[PDB]
Amino acid sequence: SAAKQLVDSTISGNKVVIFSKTYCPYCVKGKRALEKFLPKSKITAIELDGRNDGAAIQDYLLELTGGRSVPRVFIDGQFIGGGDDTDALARNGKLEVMLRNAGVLLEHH
Ligand SMILES: N[C@@H](CCC(=O)N[C@@H](CS)C(=O)NCC(=O)O)C(=O)O
Repeated sequence: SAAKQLVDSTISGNKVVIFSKTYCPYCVKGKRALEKFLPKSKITAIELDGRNDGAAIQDYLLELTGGRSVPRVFIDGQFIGGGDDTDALARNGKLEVMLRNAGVLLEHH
């Protein structure tokens, strides 16, 4: 399907992806967590309240990840969870490890 192809191609073609809705505070929280390490222009935020086929994309996200809710965050193709999860991973060091492994974050000393 178009929705499946969109999601698969997006997460395999972009290192940091957040499927989002503009109005959702969990999406905002996930974005702010990622922005501690990366600029906005390196975060691929797909707004499913803007896309006409947003519901179809959420349906595929249920198939791929186990849930439909936004956000759904992917690092180098790996689903890492929603907004609370992404914020927790930012705080606990694991997000940085994933971003460095993905080649989009340098060590800074
Ligand atoms: N605890 C979840 C909450 C996510 C959530 O429930 N988001 C709402 C929007 S505030 C949602 O997806 N609603 C259903 C929908 O938009 O389909 C997280 O951390 O991401």
